[PDB]
Amino acid sequence: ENLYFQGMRFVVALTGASGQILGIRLIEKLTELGAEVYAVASRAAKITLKAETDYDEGYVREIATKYYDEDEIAAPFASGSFRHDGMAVVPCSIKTASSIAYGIADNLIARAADVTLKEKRRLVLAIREAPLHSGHLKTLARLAEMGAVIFPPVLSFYTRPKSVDDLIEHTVSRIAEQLGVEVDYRRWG
Amino acid sequence: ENLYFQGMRFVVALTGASGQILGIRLIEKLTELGAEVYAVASRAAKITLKAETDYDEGYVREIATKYYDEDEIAAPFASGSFRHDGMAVVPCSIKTASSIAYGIADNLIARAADVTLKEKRRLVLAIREAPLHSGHLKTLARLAEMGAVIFPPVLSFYTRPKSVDDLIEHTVSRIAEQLGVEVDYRRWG
Amino acid sequence: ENLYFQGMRFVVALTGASGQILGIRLIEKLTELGAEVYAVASRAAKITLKAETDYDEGYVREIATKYYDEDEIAAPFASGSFRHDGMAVVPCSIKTASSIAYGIADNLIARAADVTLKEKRRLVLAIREAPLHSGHLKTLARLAEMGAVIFPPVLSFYTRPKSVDDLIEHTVSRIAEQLGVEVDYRRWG
Amino acid sequence: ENLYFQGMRFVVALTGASGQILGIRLIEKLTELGAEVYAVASRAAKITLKAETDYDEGYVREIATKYYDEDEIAAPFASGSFRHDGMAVVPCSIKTASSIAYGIADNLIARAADVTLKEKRRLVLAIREAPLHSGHLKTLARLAEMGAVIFPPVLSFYTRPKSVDDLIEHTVSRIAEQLGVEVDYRRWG
Amino acid sequence: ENLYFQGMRFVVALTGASGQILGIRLIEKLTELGAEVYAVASRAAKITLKAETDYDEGYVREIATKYYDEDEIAAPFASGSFRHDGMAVVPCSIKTASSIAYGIADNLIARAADVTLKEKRRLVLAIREAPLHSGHLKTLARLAEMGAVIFPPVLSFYTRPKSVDDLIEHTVSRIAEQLGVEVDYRRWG
Amino acid sequence: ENLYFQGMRFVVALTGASGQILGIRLIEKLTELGAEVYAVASRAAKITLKAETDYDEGYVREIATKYYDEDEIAAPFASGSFRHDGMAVVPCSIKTASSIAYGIADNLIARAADVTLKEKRRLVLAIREAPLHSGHLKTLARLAEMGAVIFPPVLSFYTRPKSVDDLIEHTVSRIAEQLGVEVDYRRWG
Amino acid sequence: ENLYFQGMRFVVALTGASGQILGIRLIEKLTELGAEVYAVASRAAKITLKAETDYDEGYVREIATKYYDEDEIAAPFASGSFRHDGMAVVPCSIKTASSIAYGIADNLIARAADVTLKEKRRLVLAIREAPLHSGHLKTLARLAEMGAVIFPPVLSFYTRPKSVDDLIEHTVSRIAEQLGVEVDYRRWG
Amino acid sequence: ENLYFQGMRFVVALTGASGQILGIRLIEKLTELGAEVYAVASRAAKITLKAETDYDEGYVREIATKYYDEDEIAAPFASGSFRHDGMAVVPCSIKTASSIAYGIADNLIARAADVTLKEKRRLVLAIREAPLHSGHLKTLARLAEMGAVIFPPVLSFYTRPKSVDDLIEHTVSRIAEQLGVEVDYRRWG
Amino acid sequence: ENLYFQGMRFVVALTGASGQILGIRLIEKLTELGAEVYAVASRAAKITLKAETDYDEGYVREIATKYYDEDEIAAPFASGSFRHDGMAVVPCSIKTASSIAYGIADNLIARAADVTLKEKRRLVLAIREAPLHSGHLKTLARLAEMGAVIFPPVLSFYTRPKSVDDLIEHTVSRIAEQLGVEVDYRRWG
Ligand SMILES: Cc1cc2nc3c(=O)[nH]c(=O)nc-3n(C[C@H](O)[C@H](O)[C@H](O)COP(=O)(O)O)c2cc1C
Ligand SMILES: Cc1cc2nc3c(=O)[nH]c(=O)nc-3n(C[C@H](O)[C@H](O)[C@H](O)COP(=O)(O)O)c2cc1C
Ligand SMILES: Cc1cc2nc3c(=O)[nH]c(=O)nc-3n(C[C@H](O)[C@H](O)[C@H](O)COP(=O)(O)O)c2cc1C
Ligand SMILES: Cc1cc2nc3c(=O)[nH]c(=O)nc-3n(C[C@H](O)[C@H](O)[C@H](O)COP(=O)(O)O)c2cc1C
Ligand SMILES: Cc1cc2nc3c(=O)[nH]c(=O)nc-3n(C[C@H](O)[C@H](O)[C@H](O)COP(=O)(O)O)c2cc1C
Ligand SMILES: Cc1cc2nc3c(=O)[nH]c(=O)nc-3n(C[C@H](O)[C@H](O)[C@H](O)COP(=O)(O)O)c2cc1C
Ligand SMILES: Cc1cc2nc3c(=O)[nH]c(=O)nc-3n(C[C@H](O)[C@H](O)[C@H](O)COP(=O)(O)O)c2cc1C
Ligand SMILES: Cc1cc2nc3c(=O)[nH]c(=O)nc-3n(C[C@H](O)[C@H](O)[C@H](O)COP(=O)(O)O)c2cc1C
Ligand SMILES: Cc1cc2nc3c(=O)[nH]c(=O)nc-3n(C[C@H](O)[C@H](O)[C@H](O)COP(=O)(O)O)c2cc1C
Repeated sequence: ENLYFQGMRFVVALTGASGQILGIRLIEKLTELGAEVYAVASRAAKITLKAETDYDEGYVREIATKYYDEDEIAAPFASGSFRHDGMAVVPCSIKTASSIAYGIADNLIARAADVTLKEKRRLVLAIREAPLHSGHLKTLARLAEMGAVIFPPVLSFYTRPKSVDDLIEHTVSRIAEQLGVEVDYRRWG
Repeated sequence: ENLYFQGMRFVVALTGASGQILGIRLIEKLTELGAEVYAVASRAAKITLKAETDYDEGYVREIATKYYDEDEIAAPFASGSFRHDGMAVVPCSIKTASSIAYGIADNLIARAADVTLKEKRRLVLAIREAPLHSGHLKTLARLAEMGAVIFPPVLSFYTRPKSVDDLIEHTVSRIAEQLGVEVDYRRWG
Repeated sequence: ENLYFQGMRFVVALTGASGQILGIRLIEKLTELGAEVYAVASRAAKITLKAETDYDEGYVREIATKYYDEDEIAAPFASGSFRHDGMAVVPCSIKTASSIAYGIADNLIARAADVTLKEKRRLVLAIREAPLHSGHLKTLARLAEMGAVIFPPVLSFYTRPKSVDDLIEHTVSRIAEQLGVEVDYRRWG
Repeated sequence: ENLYFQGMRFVVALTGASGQILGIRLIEKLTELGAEVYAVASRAAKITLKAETDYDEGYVREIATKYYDEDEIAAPFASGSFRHDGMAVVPCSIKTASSIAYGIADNLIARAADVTLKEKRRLVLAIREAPLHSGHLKTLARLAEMGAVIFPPVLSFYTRPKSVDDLIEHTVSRIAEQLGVEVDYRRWG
Repeated sequence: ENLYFQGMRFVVALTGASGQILGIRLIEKLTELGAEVYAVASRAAKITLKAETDYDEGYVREIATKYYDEDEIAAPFASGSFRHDGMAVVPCSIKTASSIAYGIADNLIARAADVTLKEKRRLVLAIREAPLHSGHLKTLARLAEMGAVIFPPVLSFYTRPKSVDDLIEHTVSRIAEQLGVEVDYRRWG
Repeated sequence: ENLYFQGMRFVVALTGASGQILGIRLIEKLTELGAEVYAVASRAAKITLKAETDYDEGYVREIATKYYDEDEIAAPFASGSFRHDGMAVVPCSIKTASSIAYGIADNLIARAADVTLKEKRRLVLAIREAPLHSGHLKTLARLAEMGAVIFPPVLSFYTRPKSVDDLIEHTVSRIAEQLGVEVDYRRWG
Repeated sequence: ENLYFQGMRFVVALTGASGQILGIRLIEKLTELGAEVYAVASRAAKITLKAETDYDEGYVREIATKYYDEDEIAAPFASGSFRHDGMAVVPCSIKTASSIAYGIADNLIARAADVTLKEKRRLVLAIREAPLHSGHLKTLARLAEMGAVIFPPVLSFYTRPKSVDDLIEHTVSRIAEQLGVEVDYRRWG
Repeated sequence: ENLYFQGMRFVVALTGASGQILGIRLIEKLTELGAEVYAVASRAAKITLKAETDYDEGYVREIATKYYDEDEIAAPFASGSFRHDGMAVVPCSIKTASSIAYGIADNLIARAADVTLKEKRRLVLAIREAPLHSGHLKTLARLAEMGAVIFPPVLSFYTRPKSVDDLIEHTVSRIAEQLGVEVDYRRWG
Repeated sequence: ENLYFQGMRFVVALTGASGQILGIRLIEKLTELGAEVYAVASRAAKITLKAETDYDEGYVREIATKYYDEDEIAAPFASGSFRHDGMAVVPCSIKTASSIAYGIADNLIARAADVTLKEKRRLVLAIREAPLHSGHLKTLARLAEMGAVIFPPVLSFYTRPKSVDDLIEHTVSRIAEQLGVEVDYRRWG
């Protein structure tokens, strides 16, 4: 659609929080619109996928432009000299959000996110946990100060959703807008 | 069920964030289990109810034990000497979360929440906004330091939800647990 | 007495905290001593007056030099170019203290207090709440840093009070001293 | 009444702030309701008692379950291994509040309060001073962060008090509620 | 004894700090008193056990109600919806204390502790290191702000210990009291 | 041994925390190795010595090179112009740690420690308390920022201790190493 | 001279820092100019006077308008209701500066200074210590935020001093100017 | 040269940042001068060595006095009781710098560095990343507060370098000076 | 005396604060004891020398080992690779203290001091100003955190000084001790 003309490419990482379908649908949306997606899924994300979905273990690799596991710490986007247009961690665990906040860049996901931030590229973190305690909130404040977009994947009813897929589509569209993507979807305005 | 034997009573306030159904279902759940619910809905919550639901304007007053509008600043739970077992603001707007954080206690909802906090009673805030920027996060950190439970009403898939109502039931059950209620529902453990 | 020779004039505002009699008696004291008092009472202060006293709704307007309601946001002392010798908010609610602290200057009382502070004139806040939680205390610290006098209207027994009016007289005299007024009363020294 | 069935026991300490009668009446109230009270009065509290009351120097020892002077630094509740249900310092001087805040635990009162806090037992401080300056407020914020209840013994008029004893009864009842005591008294609700 | 009547269950985790015997004895104590103990031992804790004790590698699994290794990140208490009465990390390394403080929830121990904290359940950390430098102290302050009990397992002589086992019994009893357990042992009061 | 050749001299102070034997054994160790020890014991330390040991009240004075009581505020090491090689407070109460942190230098122990710090000499504080709450931790952070060594006297099992004296020897040796003393003892390396 | 016409009265306290002559000369200067001086000397100040001067122990009492010892905690200026024009602590120890900063108001000097500050009267602290470490500096910053004048009694040579008394006269004159006194002395302008 | 006479021994760790040659040359320099070097290389450092050099995988083990892999968490210098003269992490990744800062001491390198810091031994971190964002800078500030030397391995031209090896020699010499080594090299003075 | 055997060399800088004689006497003392002194005097220090002394404009250059003016920004000790044993700024103006604190290293004095600090060499700042306001105190706190010794050149009377030169000798001796110099002088101990 409107992402191949400028030839966009995004990093999308899935981590071990509930909501694997959100990252899968975001990858599907971005590639449909003509962007390249470099995808990574952590070991805990693969465990969560099995726990809460019926997706095949290879589906993310199949729909991505290029696929990396989390120990591929020499992947191209582990260096700031590799150009890309934004990274999303969807869904984002506390563990990965915190690893990014504090620089515990011990796998490809945290390192790629740190590289995204240091180069002042867009980073969107769909951080799923509730409640959030004071330590979580201090971590999210630090991430916001570092430039990350903090996007709790909250329930939203103002678009009159009728199915689970309706909720997923709204949240995925909203996350895509944080990457600079001008997605078409049902807005309040 | 297990809330009339100790004769629990809770304050539940609805504010002008998306997710009116979450507060309505929480009231329905708490009263079914035998607790008294003193309910309040802000003017913006009434506007949101009309925008995103088909509920009658009088439904919350009908299902509550006692109902107050937001300008009833002399309601019983506006004083710390009135005993109750916890307050939930569901859904909670940034405006009401921030008013509580900083003491702008200019209506019954913010005052009742401030009274809840100063008496070290339980306060649960189902704060719905995304993204959250650094000012939001500093406000939520302040609320957490004041003792509030910060509960973004996030999408949750580990209970294999099949309908919108499934998601609402999970989130409402989880919020109820933050009030000390031992609700029966589908848990990960 | 000793306030007309220099022709003092003070702003006294009553807000919706318990202790309306403290502000009424402060106005009575300041005018007896020959100062002009520009008075304002909030809507919640009028409600509290009815709840806890037998005072007529017009008494404050009757005893003041000039009277304003809280929506008179163009009153003379809403601008820093109007000269006066100090403002007291007695009693002061958390809502009004916090509105001043954080600049939510949405009525005449909060704006007049902000104007008092920015011009480095004396502002005394008789803040009545107990307990005070950590958010309250951070707000009061901010007000103190901005230059306000923080005067919780505490019980005081060292003057051997024999009636409620004895306690009111001590506290009102002490608040008056924070305005620079050399009131005559029973001191420890 | 409702404190012997669970066999409650509280520590009540009186310090050298005005309002000795508040601590005396709190001890009287707690023992009437069937709790044990372990009482301590500082040397400055004994001086204040003589200055502002006609109480005998031995009255607190007479009404307490067990009495300690402030240099009894080996009293049972100086160790966290001694069980009790809460401590109140009523009235609480700036000196004792600050000693607790900063760990200057140089007498039984400050040590017992520090032990109360480190064991996450309830501590209520009826801190009497006005004005409070920025150093006081930073100290009270620290105490609140450590878990203490900060209860300035403010004038309260919403129960229509007709005598000094009416004010004392309200404030003492409210302080008792901060210890978890379900006292019977005239409430706003 | 007094923990089966309410059917208590606790999480006890052992990490790679010196003092493995403290966690083993805590498990033994809690189960003797009739509580269920869900135990976890990290890989470094197993190494320390071999270095400083003669315990069999399977003893903790034998005495626990249910046993998990640290990579069992889908254990029941990894979700806040699983009910339990408190978690203790005994002994607690700097690595695990810090992982909890900052949200590096990369194994079952840190995740279970984070879940304990976000649900405002009791968490006791028997943090063993000396000296503690300024970074350690900032971490422990953050944990305390998040609600954890910070229990350095210090030498204690006021119970006149005559053997190493006497010291272990005192410290284990004191840690148990931080879980709300009313253990019987030799107290100063 | 290796402390008389450079003619070392240390200040060792005992305060009213449990673990008097730790300070006694540290004095014995330092003098055996040929250093001079200027010792001080607070009044609360003398009370603790009687409570938890069978030591004579004069033993510390007997084993020290020179002995001072805590009110000897003009002792030589109360001035920075007196040269010495380090001070240890063993055991160190919260009261004395906090007095040093905040400058409440009201006896010889706190003043000597403040003089040690301002001259950038070594100060080691064997701070014994558990739990430590957030106020304690903020105090210890301040002390660490001022340059003090923070040494909670924790249980240590990696040297396979078989008696209480084994634990004391390890902890005393470790504290001695913080003074720059190259003590001979059983190390992990 | 120019202090009796408005009938000034000051509190001057001497504490146990070197420079007793500075406080003695300040008292002499203020009374010569016609002000009343209420003087207090701590026990450590009396010890320092004997150590570094030949002054009689009764001289300060002789030259003061009224004299108090430090345990006269009921002196008139221990209450904010007693009027005076400023307090100076000259010389000021770290112990007394810190006691004021943190509210350890355990003698007349610290309490009178706290009362001076809470009433927004002038307080000048001639704080003598060198070096000042980071804890000292944080304390002095807190005092400055509370409104105190921080006056290290530094050597000054721009008035070409020829004797010790010349230095004392300059420093005492400069301290007097911080009390609002328009002393006549040799200025740079 | 001048490091065997006092028999120095250093820990040198290589982590997965660019600049493996800097750590290799530092080891070569320290051993040439007669010090013992205990070396450790992380898994990511071994990957970087292969990516950017032609060094054999066994070279670091060959030139070191003793060699450890990063999972040897029981190596001698993992305990503070093992004596050494300083540790350098050269080059130092953000991941390892941050792990040290925040106490995520999950391998030998981070633990050895934490042990170095808690014993107030010298730690030099040759932290290589650019840009550094605000989270990195807050981490480096924390490390500096903990006592670490923060040494970005910057280009330096004032010694007129003519080859890459000239730059390496300057930077390695400068890092060696931070360990207290008096290396001979071309200085500006 | 005891500074040539190890061949000490110090940087001594004079800035435009009163007390030029303190720096002159420090240079004289250090060279008498056999150290080399590299001296620098700012333009404002030369102006102050003329204003308050009769010293020739060339005296500092005459007594120094090597002399530099403040614009000699390429002097040897402007680089960290030049070895020296400590720097003193005596007397130190607010301008130069603040320039060092905040890195405004725009002349040789501020740069040499910054180089001293970054190499963790000793820096002593004889900061002369009174009063010190909150901005000064925040600056001095920052300098202390950076490792500088903060030495206000305060009047000291405990050595019974009889002349101005007696005071200078005490203060200069004390400053010399902060450089690690074991000067012989009249001490309290
Ligand atoms: C079924 C399941 C669901 C989980 N959901 C969350 C979650 O929603 N949020 C979270 O912070 N952690 C969650 N966790 C725990 C994380 O998976 C765990 O912290 C893991 O170490 C994260 O690692 P990663 O960020 O590298 O994928 C979940 C674990 C499981 C087994
Ligand atoms: C349809 C609709 C949906 C809204 N949803 C949110 C929301 O989800 N979160 C939020 O902070 N504000 C939301 N707002 C804006 C708030 O209603 C607005 O800030 C209002 O002043 C809140 O007032 P209240 O907290 O007193 O109800 C919404 C407004 C409308 C009209
Ligand atoms: C009878 C009554 C007494 C009240 N007392 C207090 C009080 O003492 N302190 C307080 O913060 N709020 C008190 N409130 C709540 C305030 O009136 C409420 O926050 C209001 O919005 C304050 O608005 P105002 O500051 O503009 O007058 C009271 C309310 C009522 C009805
Ligand atoms: C008559 C009298 C009343 C006092 N009232 C107060 C007070 O209300 N608040 C306060 O902080 N100090 C007050 N003080 C001063 C304290 O008694 C003084 O700070 C004392 O050291 C407190 O010690 P304590 O806390 O150990 O009892 C009063 C003193 C006197 C003589
Ligand atoms: C014998 C031995 C004893 C140890 N003792 C401690 C200790 O007391 N405190 C600490 O923080 N680390 C200690 N460590 C290091 C930790 O085991 C190391 O940081 C490890 O990564 C902790 O991981 P864990 O918390 O997941 O068990 C010790 C290591 C060994 C081999
Ligand atoms: C038997 C006994 C043991 C004590 N143990 C401790 C302790 O371990 N830690 C502590 O902070 N205070 C302890 N205290 C309380 C202190 O002794 C008390 O705070 C005292 O004022 C400390 O004063 P000092 O530091 O001047 O010796 C103990 C008191 C007693 C009677
Ligand atoms: C001769 C002598 C001189 C002293 N000089 C100082 C000093 O200059 N600054 C300081 O902080 N303490 C000094 N002290 C220590 C204080 O006197 C000690 O901290 C005392 O407790 C202060 O108590 P005060 O403030 O109540 O007088 C000195 C002590 C002595 C014996
Ligand atoms: C070729 C290569 C070069 C790297 N360079 C750096 C670097 O210069 N700085 C950095 O922080 N991370 C760098 N990384 C990423 C780290 O290796 C990664 O964060 C790793 O987890 C660090 O682990 P370690 O500190 O345990 O060695 C690099 C990775 C690769 C593959
Ligand atoms: C006679 C005289 C004395 C001065 N004394 C001081 C002083 O004691 N403290 C201070 O901060 N500034 C003092 N100043 C002002 C400084 O000289 C001025 O801030 C100057 O810019 C400092 O520059 P420098 O640090 O590079 O020498 C004095 C100025 C003059 C003319």
